[PDB]
Amino acid sequence: TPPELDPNTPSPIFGGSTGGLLRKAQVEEFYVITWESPKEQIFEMPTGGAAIMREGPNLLKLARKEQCLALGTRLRSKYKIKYQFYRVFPSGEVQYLHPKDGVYPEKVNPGRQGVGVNFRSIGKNVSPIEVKFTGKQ
Amino acid sequence: SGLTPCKESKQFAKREKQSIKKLESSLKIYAADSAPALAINATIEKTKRRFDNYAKQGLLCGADGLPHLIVSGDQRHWGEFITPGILFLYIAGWIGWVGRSYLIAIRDEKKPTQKEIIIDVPLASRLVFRGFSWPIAAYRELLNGELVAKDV
Amino acid sequence: YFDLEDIGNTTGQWDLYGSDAPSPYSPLQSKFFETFAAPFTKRGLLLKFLILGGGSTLAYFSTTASGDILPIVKGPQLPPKL
Amino acid sequence: PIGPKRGAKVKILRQESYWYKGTGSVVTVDQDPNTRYPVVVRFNKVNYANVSTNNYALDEVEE
Amino acid sequence: GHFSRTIAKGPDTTTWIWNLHADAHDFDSHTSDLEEISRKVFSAHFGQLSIIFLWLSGMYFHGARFSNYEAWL
Amino acid sequence: PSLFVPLVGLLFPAVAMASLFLHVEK
Amino acid sequence: SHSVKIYDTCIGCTQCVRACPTDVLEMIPWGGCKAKQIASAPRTEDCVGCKRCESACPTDFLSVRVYLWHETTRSMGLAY
Amino acid sequence: LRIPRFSQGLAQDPTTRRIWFGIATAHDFESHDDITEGRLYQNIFASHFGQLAIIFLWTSGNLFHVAWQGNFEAWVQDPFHVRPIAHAIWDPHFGQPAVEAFTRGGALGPVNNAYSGVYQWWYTIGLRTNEDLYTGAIFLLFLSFISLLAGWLHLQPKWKPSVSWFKNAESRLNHHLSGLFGVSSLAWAGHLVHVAIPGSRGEYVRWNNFLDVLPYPQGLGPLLTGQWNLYAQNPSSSNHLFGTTQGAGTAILTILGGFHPQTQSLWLTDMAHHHLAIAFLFLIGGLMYRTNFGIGHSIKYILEAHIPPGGRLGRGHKGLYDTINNSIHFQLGLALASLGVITSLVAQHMYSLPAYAFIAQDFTTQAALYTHHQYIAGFIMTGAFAHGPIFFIRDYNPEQNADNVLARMLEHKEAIISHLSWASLFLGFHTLGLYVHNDVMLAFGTPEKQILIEPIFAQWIQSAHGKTSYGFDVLLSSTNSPALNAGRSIWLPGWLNAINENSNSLFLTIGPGDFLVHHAIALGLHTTTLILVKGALDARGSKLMPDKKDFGYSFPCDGPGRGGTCDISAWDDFYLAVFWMLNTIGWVTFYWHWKHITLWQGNVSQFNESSTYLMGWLRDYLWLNSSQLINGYTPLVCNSLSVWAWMFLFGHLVWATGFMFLISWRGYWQELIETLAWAHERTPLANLIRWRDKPVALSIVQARLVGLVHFSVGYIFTYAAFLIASTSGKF
Ligand code: CLA
Ligand code: CLA
Ligand code: CLA
Ligand code: CLA
Ligand code: CLA
Ligand code: CLA
Ligand SMILES: CC1=C(/C=C/C(C)=C/C=C/C(C)=C\C=C\C=C(C)\C=C\C=C(C)\C=C\C2=C(C)CCCC2(C)C)C(C)(C)CCC1
Ligand SMILES: CC1=C(C/C=C(\C)CCC[C@H](C)CCC[C@H](C)CCCC(C)C)C(=O)c2ccccc2C1=O
Ligand code: SF4
Ligand code: SF4
Repeated sequence: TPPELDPNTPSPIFGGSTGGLLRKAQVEEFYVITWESPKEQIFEMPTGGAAIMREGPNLLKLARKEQCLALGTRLRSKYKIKYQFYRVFPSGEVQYLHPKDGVYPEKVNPGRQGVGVNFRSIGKNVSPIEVKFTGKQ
Repeated sequence: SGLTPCKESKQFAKREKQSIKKLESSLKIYAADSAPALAINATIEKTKRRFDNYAKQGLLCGADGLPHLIVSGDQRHWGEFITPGILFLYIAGWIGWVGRSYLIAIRDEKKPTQKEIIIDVPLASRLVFRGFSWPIAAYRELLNGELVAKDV
Repeated sequence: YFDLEDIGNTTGQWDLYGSDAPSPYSPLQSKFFETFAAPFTKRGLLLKFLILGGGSTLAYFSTTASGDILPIVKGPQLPPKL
Repeated sequence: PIGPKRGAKVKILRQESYWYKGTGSVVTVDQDPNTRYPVVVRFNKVNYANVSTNNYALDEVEE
Repeated sequence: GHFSRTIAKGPDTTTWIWNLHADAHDFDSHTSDLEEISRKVFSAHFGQLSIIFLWLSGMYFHGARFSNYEAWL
Repeated sequence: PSLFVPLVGLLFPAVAMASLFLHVEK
Repeated sequence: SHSVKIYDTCIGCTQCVRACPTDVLEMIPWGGCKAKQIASAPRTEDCVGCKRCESACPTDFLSVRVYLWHETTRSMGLAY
Repeated sequence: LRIPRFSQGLAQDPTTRRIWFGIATAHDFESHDDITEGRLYQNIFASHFGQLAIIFLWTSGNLFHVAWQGNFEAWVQDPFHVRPIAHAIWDPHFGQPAVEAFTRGGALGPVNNAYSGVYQWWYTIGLRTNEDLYTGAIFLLFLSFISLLAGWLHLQPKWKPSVSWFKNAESRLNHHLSGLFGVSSLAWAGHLVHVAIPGSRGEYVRWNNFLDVLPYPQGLGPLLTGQWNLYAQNPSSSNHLFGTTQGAGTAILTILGGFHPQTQSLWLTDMAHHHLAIAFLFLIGGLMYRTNFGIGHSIKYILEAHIPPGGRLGRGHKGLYDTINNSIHFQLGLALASLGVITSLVAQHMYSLPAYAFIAQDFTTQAALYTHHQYIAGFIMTGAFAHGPIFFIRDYNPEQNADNVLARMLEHKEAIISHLSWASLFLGFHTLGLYVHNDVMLAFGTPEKQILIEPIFAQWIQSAHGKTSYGFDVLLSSTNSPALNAGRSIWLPGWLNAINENSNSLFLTIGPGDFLVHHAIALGLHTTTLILVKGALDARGSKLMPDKKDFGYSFPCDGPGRGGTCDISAWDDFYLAVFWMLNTIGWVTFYWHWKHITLWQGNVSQFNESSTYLMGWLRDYLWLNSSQLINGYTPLVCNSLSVWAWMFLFGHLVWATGFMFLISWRGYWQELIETLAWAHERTPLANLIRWRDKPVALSIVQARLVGLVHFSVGYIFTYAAFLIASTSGKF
């Protein structure tokens, strides 16, 4: 799948809060989320309250990644809305995470790679052993 | 047993007199013929009576002037622990045996937990008296008083 | 509305709040201070000078007439059993 | 068609199961060789997670 | 849980018993019907007033038969 | 004599706390 | 960061994924169960370690296990 | 990169968590990065020399201050009517009334009254001058150095030992028994007969004359000839003045038993004889196991051979040798267990059998020492039960221990735990029951209706020891038996004199009040053991968490899933037991102190009646003895007990502070700090400064610790403030 990319989009109406980005964004990382609304609706917005959704591309910048998903998972419910978020970084860069595969993680997809799958089954783990590793490899 | 019996005790005897004088001090302000009067005097006779009974039944009484129970098993003082103890275990087992007998009868069929929160089954068919002879559970022991699922 | 990957700074609170002031200076009296405050500007050298300045505390306590270090005198209590 | 009947009672041998040495009734047993754990089992008592069923490996005793 | 059918359902653990009392007065968790709730709490206030009223009756009664109020007067 | 040492027992925390602070932030 | 593992005792009910708020897990084609799916833990970097995934697992004991390891800002859940 | 260097995963923590955890894991060598069994063993061995260096330095300072700021000499000349001095006080905050009140013991300045009993100890062994104390301080300072020298020496490659060397157990036992125990005891018996005993009699035998002064009139011959009774012909007279050559015998080895009547302490001749006696058993015993000479035993094989046929212990102790020798947690838990037991054995035998001169009359010191060691013994026991689980999790090999006595404990663990529950539930239901019952009638004004069970079993033991109180007619106090006549004078006449002493603490009189408390203590023991073994047997896992083995000894939890899993680790079970341990020792020390301060006042009658109901404890013990304490500093005056009144309140404050970390939990505090992090950022003149470590709430396990530390510190300090002051005030 090819990541779509985000360039410029308008931000939803809100007026400000004290739960926004703070320094971490400047020096480590900050996460942005994009979704399209068929109507200028009203959504809760985590770390604050009441913001108008807007109609169009809709671009929002948040922190922790998790804040974006919470909004996104609420965005998929209530309103039938598709969404995507990325990790901006401080020096440009384009890291796109979620959906990623382009199909939701909960929905099985054809070529993902297992990563950290144990075909032993739990309870068959060993006991140390002063060697490196913990046995739940 | 440095204690000398409540009969030849001067402290335990003194303690009796001390308690009733205080009670007598109270009735002086109510005037006999009155309610608080008997209640005080009824309390006094009970006081005399319990002091009287304790000396009868034995009871050794320490230097402090209060009865000390002997649970060594001494035949002279069996009524102080063993005989009440035998009576307790009897009722203690009886309860234990009746309760166990209940949960067993419930388990087959029905919704077992239904019977536990609500028991519109009283003593089941007739389970209570089964405790009159609980000690015969010794014979339940030689058969299957215990389940063989875990260990022996 | 205004996010620009080009400048990551304005995007964040990178900007100095208007409390910054990069304006002119202060009177020439500085020429004096710069001369006499120089030995304390070195760092590390100053760290040491202040710690060894703790030699003052030793001097001040070795010699101190009015701190309670005397009974002044009394006849002490025995006292519960002597 | 494989080891355990449909209505047979079975003793669990997992060691990590809530019903480690207990007994339970089997729902059914899938026949796909691919399946690591078929032999679904019902239990009278639930575990700390309020589930009554679980799928097990072929290794167990009957009764 | 008497209040709710699934809640009432059946008991499998002792936790059910503790839950039963914990959410006994939690009227807005038994229904989403505002009218049903409001009707519930309004009646509940009556039941309250009865208890405090009974409470008062015992205070006056005890003052009459089991007190020395006259003597204190 | 004994009025010189309990303060160096307090110069020492100043020195120790300073050094350790430099050690832990490095 | 935190260490998460998936076990073949899984049955592919996908509840561990739906529970995760940081998107650490995902479903994978497999031949081990009737669902023919299995959980995966690719993005452990975003894992906070809250064990929401474990409280959704229906397998007799967890098919997904979270082992709290080294702490990072992401794992610490810091927004500052 | 950063601290901790031994843990890279810890060092990369951006938060304040790294500084905390870096400190709390410094001694956990096995968890350090790139740890090897070689590095593990000689880190401990080097850390061992470090501990010895501290002890010797600590003991050196004690000998120093007493020689420099303590009278001692003034104390020696009148041990009864002078107060020992620990050290001088120097505090700028002191007001003039303070410097006033604390000037005691004939000192030029304010000092602290020593309650460690070092004066009695040092005086009894033969220290008479300040000069002697200095030479000891210098010698200990020197001993403290060569310990560090050895520590540094074996860290060097050309002197470092192999792990196998450490695992040669057969030879380490042979030396420790024969040398470390035997010889050192033998050497002490030498100091006793050369210096302590003659110093006691009146002669000053020191380095400049010990070579020319016979310890006994007759030569060393009688020992070598075989006739050793000659060392007991002329013992010290009963009416003997210590440090005075009055009524002083010649014998250096006796068995008199009982106490030296003036000092109320055990005879030095008995002790010189005691250590000599025990040295031998240790000396012969240290030759049991095989080393390099072709004779001796094999521990392994003895463990292997001990298999009872026909069940019921299974493989017995096979492979158990290697399980212990390969696991130093087993060894430590086994060591703490033994040490913890005899630590109480010290406490019990040192108040009943005072070893030092004029220590029995120092009531504040006697109470302090007992209370001291019981809490020390307490914590040690919780450690033996703590390294137990750690052994199971980190070093236990189930297969190598197949069906042996150790592996049989895990397979019937539900049996041990449930009966400990029963025994705990039994004791608690009745001990509390009998108490509350007794309080009811005294409230109702009818104390003759109480349940006062006479401890007739224990009183039967007392009569069996020689006490002629009660009518029991048992051994050592009966009419015909092999037991008492086996006395053959010797110990019995001097000892039977000592047991029927109404003054000493040697076998006090016990009654109904002593019955209830002993059950309370029994309740405290069982419950504490219940918590500790349950943590051990479920350390590798339960049914709520079968893979607890995979998470280690200490982890926060396993989450709110499956109903909730708070405090499920073996570490937390320890942490819960520490509370119960403090309660148990608390009851023990309460019981010891109250019964003694009533005895010391010549009023045991108050204890015998007030100890049977719980209001008596709180009023006649807690309330009654607090008056002088809480008036250490008054809105009118200021006493010498002002330190203890302040510390008493101090202990309350630390104690209540722990409650915060134990009740309130992390998620509240973390969210609170997050608001404070926002604040600091948005506050002018403060923006210029930034933190290098991210501010975070303490961890879940850290808080349980920090809270327990506060709880324990305040627990100790409060009672310490009360134990000393209340006893010191009245004396
Ligand atoms: C104006 C009065 C008022 C009213 C009408 C309510 C009503 C309600 N509350 Mg609220 N509450 C109140 C005051 C009130 N509260 C106050 C002053 C506090 C602060 C203490 C609280 C704290 C509180 C909490 C934390 C919760 C509620 C909850 C609720 C809801 C259901 C809970 C329930 O059924 O009770 C259940 C009753 C019990 C579980 C009985 C418990 C046993 C009691 C506490 C022992 C009392 C001891 C007794 C007085 C003395 C000892 C006697 C003994 C020795 C025999 C219900 C809407 C719950 C909710 O979720 O809201 C929807 C909820 O969790 N309340
Ligand atoms: C021979 C004695 C001995 C030895 C050699 C060890 C050795 C060890 N223990 Mg063990 N322990 C012991 C006795 C011993 N213990 C006893 C008697 C107990 C009962 C309490 C314990 C309970 C115990 C627990 C619960 C744990 C250990 C652990 C450990 C290991 C790492 C400890 C560490 O570095 O953390 C660092 C230690 C500190 C940073 C100590 C500072 C904190 C304490 C509270 C300071 C003292 C209190 C306070 C500061 C006093 C100030 C008051 C002030 C007002 C005056 C290490 C092998 C740990 C382990 O094995 O890892 C898995 C572990 O969790 N021990
Ligand atoms: C706030 C008020 C206050 C203060 C600041 C002090 C301060 C002091 N008191 Mg005073 N005291 C006070 C109130 C106070 N006291 C009150 C109200 C009373 C009752 C009237 C007393 C009664 C009293 C007595 C009887 C004595 C003192 C003594 C002392 C001195 C301790 C000697 C020393 O520093 O050695 C070293 C300091 C310590 C050993 C403290 C270590 C404890 C820490 C917390 C634990 C270990 C930390 C650990 C290693 C972590 C490492 C970090 C570190 C390296 C930075 C010190 C000057 C003693 C003295 O005069 O000294 C000769 C003395 O004997 N005080
Ligand atoms: C004669 C030979 C000899 C001797 C004297 C020692 C002595 C010692 N060894 Mg070594 N060892 C030896 C041979 C020997 N070893 C051999 C052949 C090997 C293997 C090949 C080892 C391997 C070894 C290891 C690995 C270690 C030691 C350690 C120790 C020290 C133990 C810690 C301690 O000081 O407490 C000594 C205890 C006592 C002196 C008394 C015994 C305890 C009783 C119960 C106390 C009660 C006494 C009394 C009633 C109370 C009096 C109190 C009063 C005085 C106030 C001790 C100095 C440890 C260490 O390094 O030191 C810290 C340790 O790590 N040894
Ligand atoms: C399991 C509970 C338990 C525990 C841990 C203890 C522990 C202790 N007891 Mg207590 N004791 C108990 C129960 C217990 N006792 C009971 C039920 C009684 C009768 C009331 C006594 C009477 C008693 C006396 C007179 C004395 C002690 C003393 C002591 C201390 C010394 C050891 C001893 O002799 O006791 C021996 C304990 C037993 C022989 C009983 C073992 C536990 C059994 C299995 C409980 C069930 C027995 C059952 C009720 C018998 C039925 C009675 C009858 C109907 C046949 C020690 C702290 C002595 C002490 O130091 O006083 C301060 C002391 O003199 N105990
Ligand atoms: C007695 C124990 C104790 C103490 C001292 C505190 C103290 C505090 N709590 Mg706590 N709490 C406690 C028990 C305690 N709590 C318990 C048992 C619970 C369970 C319910 C709680 C639950 C709780 C909650 C939910 C909260 C607090 C909060 C607070 C803080 C309020 C702000 C403040 O006053 O700062 C001032 C500090 C003091 C008054 C303490 C004494 C200060 C000393 C005297 C001065 C400094 C001494 C000296 C300079 C130290 C240097 C010596 C050197 C050697 C180190 C304060 C630190 C709140 C908070 O976070 O702040 C808003 C808060 O939200 N507490
Ligand atoms: C005599 C006496 C005494 C003693 C006692 C003793 C010491 C004993 C014992 C004992 C013992 C040591 C016992 C044991 C055991 C065991 C076991 C092993 C058990 C069991 C059981 C069971 C099984 C039960 C069951 C049941 C029943 C039957 C009833 C109900 C309940 C149930 C149901 C639960 C004294 C002297 C104290 C007192 C006096 C008297
Ligand atoms: C107050 C509190 C905090 C906040 C505590 C913090 C932030 C600790 C910071 C303490 C400050 C730095 C002062 C402490 C000074 C100490 C005397 C440390 C001395 C230095 C060395 C001896 C270590 C928690 O994080 C917490 C977590 C879980 C349960 C309960 C609680 C809890 O009660
Ligand atoms: S612990 Fe939390 S972040 Fe980690 S996999 Fe589970 S749900 Fe996702
Ligand atoms: S909860 Fe367990 S069975 Fe379900 S998808 Fe996740 S790992 Fe698989």
